[PDB]
Amino acid sequence: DTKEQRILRYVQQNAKPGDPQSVLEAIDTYCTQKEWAMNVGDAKGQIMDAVIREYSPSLVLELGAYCGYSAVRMARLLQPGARLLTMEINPDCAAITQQMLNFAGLQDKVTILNGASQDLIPQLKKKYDVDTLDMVFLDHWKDRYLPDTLLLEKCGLLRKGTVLLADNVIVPGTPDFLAYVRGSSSFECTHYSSYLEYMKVVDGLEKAIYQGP
Ligand SMILES: Nc1ncnc2c1ncn2[C@@H]1O[C@H](CSCC[C@H](N)C(=O)O)[C@@H](O)[C@H]1O
Ligand SMILES: O=c1[nH]cnc2c(O)cc(-c3ccc(F)cc3)c(-c3ccc(F)cc3)c12
Ligand SMILES: [Cl-]
Ligand SMILES: [Mg+2]
Repeated sequence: DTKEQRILRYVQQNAKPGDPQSVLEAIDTYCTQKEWAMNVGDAKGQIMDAVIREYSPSLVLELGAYCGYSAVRMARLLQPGARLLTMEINPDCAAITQQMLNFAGLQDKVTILNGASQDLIPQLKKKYDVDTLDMVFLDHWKDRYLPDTLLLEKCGLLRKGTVLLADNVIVPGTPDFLAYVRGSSSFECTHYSSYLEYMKVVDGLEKAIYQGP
């Protein structure tokens, strides 16, 4: 088995079905005590929770699902009827994520899409019936942050006030994306310093609020 399967089995055996908080706690315990993994983690996850609660988004897009940690974290705070779409290129991870969300009781709130973000984003409107997005969580691969931001704009998926929240802008770092949003009048940007998941290493999140064309 893989590390990702081990994390899923740990949750299934150490959390309560239907209890998203217990799922997060189990993942964080496994990843602290047994095997590190690239979940957003609790430190940065607390900042994400504060953002989600501020904005109460009705439609969230996540780029990069992995094992479902961030999807559980965000979906547990959504209001009735609000929805998360998450894109994941790795089919094994997509299957873990679906199972993780089912265990957590959040499957009615989330649609896990299996493919590359750059291929799926242009299909959101016609195929997935999206008008505009309220929030985007960027957490897939550093070199895709800038091109997929520009693609979201091209496709008419951002509106005035859409919140982009980007992980890992310090480690590994996303210098092109940061330079771009911080220099563009189309974004209002805030940096939230924190720590790399499970590590005493500085990292951070960037919030970039779209201001229209
Ligand atoms: N272009 C792309 N489109 C979709 N998923 C991608 C991608 N490039 C990488 N990924 C996926 O992005 C994930 C990064 S890890 C995601 C962690 C998750 N947000 C959490 O915090 O729990 C991996 O599972 C990887 O397969
Ligand atoms: O790619 C990532 N996507 C989404 N979130 C990630 C994250 O939160 C952390 C890391 C990360 C891994 C190892 C490390 F020492 C420091 C940071 C990565 C990542 C970076 C470079 C890599 F080569 C492979 C993984 C990702
Ligand atoms: Cl952490
Ligand atoms: Mg990350």
